[PDB]
Amino acid sequence: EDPQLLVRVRGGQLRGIRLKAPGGPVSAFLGIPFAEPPVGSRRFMPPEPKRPWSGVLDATTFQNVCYQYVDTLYPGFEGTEMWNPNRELSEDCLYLNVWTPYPRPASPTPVLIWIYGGGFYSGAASLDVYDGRFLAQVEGAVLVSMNYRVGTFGFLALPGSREAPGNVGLLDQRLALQWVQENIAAFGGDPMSVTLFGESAGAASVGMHILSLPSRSLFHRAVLQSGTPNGPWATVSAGEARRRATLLARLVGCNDTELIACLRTRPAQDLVDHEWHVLPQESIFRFSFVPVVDGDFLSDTPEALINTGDFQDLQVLVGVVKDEGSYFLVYGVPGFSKDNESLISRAQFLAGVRIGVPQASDLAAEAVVLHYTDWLHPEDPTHLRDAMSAVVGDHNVVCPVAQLAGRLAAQGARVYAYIFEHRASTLTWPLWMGVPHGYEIEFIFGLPLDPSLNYTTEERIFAQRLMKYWTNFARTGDPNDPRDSKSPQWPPYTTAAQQYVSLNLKPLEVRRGLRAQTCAFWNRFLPKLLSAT
Amino acid sequence: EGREDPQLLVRVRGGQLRGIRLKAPGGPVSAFLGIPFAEPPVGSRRFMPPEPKRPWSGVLDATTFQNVCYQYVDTLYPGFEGTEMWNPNRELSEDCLYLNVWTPYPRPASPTPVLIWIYGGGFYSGAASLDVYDGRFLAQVEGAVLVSMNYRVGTFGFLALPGSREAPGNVGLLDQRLALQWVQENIAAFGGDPMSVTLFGESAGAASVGMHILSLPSRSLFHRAVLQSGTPNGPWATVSAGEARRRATLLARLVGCNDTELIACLRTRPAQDLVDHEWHVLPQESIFRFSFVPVVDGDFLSDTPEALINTGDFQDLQVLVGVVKDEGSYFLVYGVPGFSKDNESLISRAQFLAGVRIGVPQASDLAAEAVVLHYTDWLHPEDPTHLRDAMSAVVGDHNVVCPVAQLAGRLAAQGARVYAYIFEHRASTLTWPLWMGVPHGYEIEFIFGLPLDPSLNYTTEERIFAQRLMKYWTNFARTGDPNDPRDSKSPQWPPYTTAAQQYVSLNLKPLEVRRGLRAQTCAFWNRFLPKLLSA
Ligand SMILES: CCN1CCN(C2CCN(C(=O)COc3ccc(-c4ccccc4)cc3)CC2)CC1
Ligand SMILES: CCN1CCN(C2CCN(C(=O)COc3ccc(-c4ccccc4)cc3)CC2)CC1
Repeated sequence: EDPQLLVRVRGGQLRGIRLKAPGGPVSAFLGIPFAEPPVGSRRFMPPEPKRPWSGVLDATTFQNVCYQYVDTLYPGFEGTEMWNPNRELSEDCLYLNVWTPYPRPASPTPVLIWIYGGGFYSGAASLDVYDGRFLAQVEGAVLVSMNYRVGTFGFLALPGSREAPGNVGLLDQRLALQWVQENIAAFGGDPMSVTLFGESAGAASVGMHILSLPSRSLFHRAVLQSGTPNGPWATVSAGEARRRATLLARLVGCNDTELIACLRTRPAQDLVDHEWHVLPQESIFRFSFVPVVDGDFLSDTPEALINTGDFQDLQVLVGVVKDEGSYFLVYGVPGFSKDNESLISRAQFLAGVRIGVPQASDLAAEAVVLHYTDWLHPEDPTHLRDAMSAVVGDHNVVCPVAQLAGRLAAQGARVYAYIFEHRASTLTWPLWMGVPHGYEIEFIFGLPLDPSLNYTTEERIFAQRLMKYWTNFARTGDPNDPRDSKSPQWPPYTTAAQQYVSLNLKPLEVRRGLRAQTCAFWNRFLPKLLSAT
Repeated sequence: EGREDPQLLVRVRGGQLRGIRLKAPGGPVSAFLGIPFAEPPVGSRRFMPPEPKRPWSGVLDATTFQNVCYQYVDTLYPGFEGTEMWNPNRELSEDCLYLNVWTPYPRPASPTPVLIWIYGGGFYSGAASLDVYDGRFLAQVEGAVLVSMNYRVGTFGFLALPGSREAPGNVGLLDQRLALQWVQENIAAFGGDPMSVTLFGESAGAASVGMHILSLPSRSLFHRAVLQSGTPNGPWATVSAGEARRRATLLARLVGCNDTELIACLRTRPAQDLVDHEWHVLPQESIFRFSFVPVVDGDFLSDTPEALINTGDFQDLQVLVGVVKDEGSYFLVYGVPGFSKDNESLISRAQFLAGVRIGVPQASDLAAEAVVLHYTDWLHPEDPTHLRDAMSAVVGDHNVVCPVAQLAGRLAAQGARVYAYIFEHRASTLTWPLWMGVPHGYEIEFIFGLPLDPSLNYTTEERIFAQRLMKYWTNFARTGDPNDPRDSKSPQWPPYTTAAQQYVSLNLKPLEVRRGLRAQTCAFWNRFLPKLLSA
């Protein structure tokens, strides 16, 4: 009976488990409930705080994954399976996990809260790549991660209605944040030093907590990895949210009250089965149910809020991987596949752009094609394929990120920017995809320190650097070592110098302008093109 | 006769000529200057097509340059070499349709290739008698026969009331053609080969050449062509009949004037009256825009140049084309606020936006912003030096480089053999400020070989450079290949193809082959922006 593995939170007692990490043991408390199960009548509803419990609750295993669509494009393929649920699915899923060093921290410790991604339709805190044992052991951090409702269960909304107000998936996150404030001190964590970090839909979520005032009192620093609250995919309007909900209802056999009633009486899979068939266009990087501009959680559009927000005492770390768009091409764009080199014609390229940019008018689409064409080699299938990836990557991530970083820096925020350019030696996706969306994560969480995963010895050294950057940023709001000299230093991103760094096997290198001319095209011109048409 | 130089006496279809023996650095040449090739386009013949010169009696003196065609004269920088060198160096008059001939002294044994120069000047100015068009160097050093003609400019050359009898338009181009016909009939008398005639010209002259390529009756008067910093396609080289009709009618009103009655009244006006008003009819505040230019009349030009270059067959055509490095800089000091030759012309972003509207006068607010955003340096969007050099590039790319790029592209794709160059050497003798780099028209003095004249204070390297280019141009006229067959040691100048898009740098250093002429940027101007003005 290890007293290190025993903790009293406000809801009662927990029994953690001692886990072996390469450099030593860590105390893990997995599967802690922070909310009443959002089941039956609580479907589509805001989460309620967990009722106290008797005795000692067993917090030694990962709990269920929020009911969600499971990918099927490449059954058995490791590259896809690493993102699929690794526990049983259930609407009863609102549990969070906690890692601390072993022994428990003597002094109050910085808290890292991970918010996973998955297009707001998938994901789980129990995936191996989110294993928080390495950060807790090496950097002496307290890591926290929560499940939150995805898909219809988390973001289906009939705006203005009482029984489906929307954004409950975000409120799931917010409640887990409140839990950390109220309870993390018992784990040796410092609630006055909470750093949110997430990836993809997770990064966008972190961003929405930045833009929602009630959330702001629950953290001190933020990290957005390859995702933003602004951009074409992270949010929908109230009108469009109301449209998709009513269509899904129709697709399953269903006054707002009475319509949501019928949906509550439907097996979880019946909703998921029709989840993807409510999208207005054929598209990639588009997600049926996502956060909504409701005037509540989001008082206005993210664009509006980032444009007029005071970010005076905020510190943020943002970045992208080298190939943000490649992953999405094999999931809808004809000509692409993980199994060949996906060399495409110029014709396929024009077609894919209508899919990568479902919003674009004919003129706007052609403007994209003409901008991304290599007029020295306009027919070269390699360039066209690599260009199709860039259109998607830049439209959906890089330039949304560049825009956000610009607005934040300009309006008083402290900003550090990176680009991640190392491809894992263990990667199973083809070489033409390069460094796909999501594959910085395993390095930040320090999995290469696990010798069994067959990572190269250089990657282990690389992973330790990144863990240092992230945790130094968590401790201080500055990823730079307060002990290291020549390197050189990671400088703040500013609207003037626009400096960012490259994260790879080679030392930090400072560059300037994050695809500036291309993002000028996406962020300044094309909007004018659909604001006149 | 009796005591004249027997090499300086020559007969042509219209009578006898007395040429003059001229000194060049390397020896003598024969010059026959001021040869009339048309009846004076005066009185009732104003705005009318040229009638061939009626034969004369006796020996016409052909030893000095004749009158310069009536035209506006630059007054922006009085007493400044940079402007004076382009200004008329003879008397202005409507009686101006004469041409000039240089030949080796003595005239050559076998018939020699003929070069015909067509001067530029925005179709509103120019003269074949300018020092920079001196054909004595090409004749002496390369053994070439060099011809240059005066052609009517401004209203006298291009004012059109399309469909009318008394003002059909393009008469300025018909002057050029008549001179080409004159060469076909008479140049043999000078030892020139009428079967090997190469046209070459700059700016509005290069455009003119392109028009002769695209006009059938002219195609039988030459065999090869060179276009320097100009094209018949593009925004300034032509106008619609409707537009020409409007500009003509407006000018009439501005001086106090049924097409017949209107033209008749214009013919009663002093020549200076017309010049004093021709600039006041431009639809906008603009640079690199000229009031009276070739019109698409459906006659000389059966259709728009863009149309004809896109559909025409050019298999049997060989053409040499190119640009200078800073095509647009010259034009900024002539109407973009913030620019001058006497300061560094560092401008603000606001002035850049304003300049774009003047340099792209036919653009919407959207089109204009697209230009600005395309040409902005987003790492330094406020940097005045980058904004200044961007304004030059916008004007340069829109008016010359991308029209030339389009032209080379279409011609190569449709059978033509195309050679492409960029000229990057700034004359050490240049009096324009350094920020202008290599401006519009300052390759010419090197092509004509002026550096070979020791009294002009060029560097020795420039003298070798000039000789090298004279070889390129004359080799091309001689063979349809600027390369020297004898010399394979030197780097070759490859034809421009759609595939490789090869072209050469022309400077003090040896030939360097590059690929794509503003490929990305010209995709913007030639593919995107047109389809933006389709909305
Ligand atoms: C956290 C990092 N993650 C996020 C994204 N990554 C992949 C997974 C799936 N993606 C899609 O766009 C799904 O598209 C579709 C489209 C259609 C259907 C479908 C639905 C019903 C019937 C048939 C097909 C399913 C998925 C993006 C790329 C994996 C790693
Ligand atoms: C053969 C190579 N050439 C071609 C062009 N080069 C210069 C000369 C003048 N340019 C103009 O656009 C004139 O503009 C204007 C605008 C307005 C007025 C004006 C008219 C009436 C009253 C006041 C001003 C005059 C000229 C272009 C750049 C010189 C060498």
